[PDB]
Amino acid sequence: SHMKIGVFDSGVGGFSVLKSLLKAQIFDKIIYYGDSARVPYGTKDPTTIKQFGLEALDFFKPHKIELLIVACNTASALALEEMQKHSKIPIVGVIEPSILAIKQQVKDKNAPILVLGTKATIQSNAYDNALKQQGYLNVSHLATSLFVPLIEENILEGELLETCMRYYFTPLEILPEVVILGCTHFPLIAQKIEGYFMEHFALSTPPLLIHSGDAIVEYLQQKYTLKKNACTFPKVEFHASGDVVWLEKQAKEWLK
Amino acid sequence: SHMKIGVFDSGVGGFSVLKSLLKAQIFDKIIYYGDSARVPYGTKDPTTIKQFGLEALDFFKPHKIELLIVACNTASALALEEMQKHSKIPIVGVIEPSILAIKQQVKDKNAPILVLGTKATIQSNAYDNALKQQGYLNVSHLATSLFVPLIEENILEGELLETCMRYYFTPLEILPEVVILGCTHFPLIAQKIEGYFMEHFALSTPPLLIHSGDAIVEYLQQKYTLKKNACTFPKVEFHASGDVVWLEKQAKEWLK
Ligand SMILES: N[C@H](CCC(=O)O)C(=O)O
Ligand SMILES: N[C@H](CCC(=O)O)C(=O)O
Repeated sequence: SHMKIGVFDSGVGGFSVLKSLLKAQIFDKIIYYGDSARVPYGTKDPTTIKQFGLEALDFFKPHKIELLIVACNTASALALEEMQKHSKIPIVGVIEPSILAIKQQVKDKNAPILVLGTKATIQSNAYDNALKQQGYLNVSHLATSLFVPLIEENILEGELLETCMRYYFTPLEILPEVVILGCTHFPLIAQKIEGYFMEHFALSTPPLLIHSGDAIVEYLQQKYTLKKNACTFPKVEFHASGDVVWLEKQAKEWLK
Repeated sequence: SHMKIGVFDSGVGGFSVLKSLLKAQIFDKIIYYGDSARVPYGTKDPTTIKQFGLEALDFFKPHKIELLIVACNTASALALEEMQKHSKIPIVGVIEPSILAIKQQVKDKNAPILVLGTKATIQSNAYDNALKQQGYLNVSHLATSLFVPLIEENILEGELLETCMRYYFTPLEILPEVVILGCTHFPLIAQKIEGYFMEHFALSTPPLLIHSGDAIVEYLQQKYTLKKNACTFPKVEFHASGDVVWLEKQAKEWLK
């Protein structure tokens, strides 16, 4: 409520986290920056992504933010440690809050958990390592790269999404009880992913989906003793490396 | 057989143009630069893309090249004019040579022509304007954005690509006689596009496809009086804004 906060993402996907933040009404001043000139990060190499993350700090320096949310799971997996080393404010990414959500919500440490993410996020084993450190023993991972461009084309239903889901999911050995939506974009197809598993494995109830935005809202509420529903008319500024009007038009859609 | 040339693309797609160049054996020194940290360009805005094009000129400054090939159809569509104004050496893009190839190969100016490209290339109407100025009266265009990420995942066949072509091609009202592959990536699915139009319309021969790389080779060979097969062992150098080892590994596959 007092704190001026930053939200960093590679592009418009971070609006899924911003939506979660706004719904909770916990912050009163939010500065969003999407690196839309250079998105996606997920298909790129660690060196490049780490440098992207440091350059994001340069963007926020003049804004005098008191906390930075790295809404991007890819930048969280690859760049967050380096950004924190070179940062006088707290930087909170979206991986660790989801590990806490799993701890709270998934007491069966042998439940089959499936981590979905970009190629860079999955190849970093960020989630697998943190989950193993907390005793989870039945952890699978799957890079679902094409979900990102599909979702940015607003293809959230239909034959093409069903065939893409089939393409990525048919090779899975284990049926998951928990799916980690380890990418900003994947909340927009959360019901379709749930519907995919109910349809094809005769489930009555879908696996549990972990939403990165909801988990970080929960963590920040606890960590900063934030009253929910306290900030009903926040100030939100949008910034981008690409065209800002384009990014603002997409914000209108993602935050609806 | 002596000019030091540069080839610029947003990433690895420009290897389809490099393939055409190498086969023609017309140049002896080629400096390839892919902006792999920021690819794709085609989903981004004109201001961003124009500036990307000028920054490519900066990359090439120490290389002191004599001709720049803009292999990227998106940069050619949006950035070429400004780059040419800001350059003392000739810059050749991949749109105008394709207009020449159509003039040469398509004498019926009422032949239905379909331009396929990125969202930005199509929105620019670069192809339509040039075709119309040459008297072609039956020009349609179609942005097929998702072909790019599919192709970069090496998905060049199978039901996902078939479903993606149906998604983009089913709404077509005109059956093309000629299809312009107005994107670096689309040569890799050229047969699949040909096959699609023969099946869903029973053709006994496919629409004619225009390949950007072959069209620029033919143009350069006439413009500079270059003797094919003169340079059997060219020096080819790869540069990238992302990890250049990753880019070089993709070259091996695209140039095969
Ligand atoms: N924001 C990225 C998805 C888009 C990208 O690859 O940059 C993530 O959360 O993984
Ligand atoms: N090189 C681009 C395709 C990839 C991109 O969008 O940057 C083109 O030829 O249009």
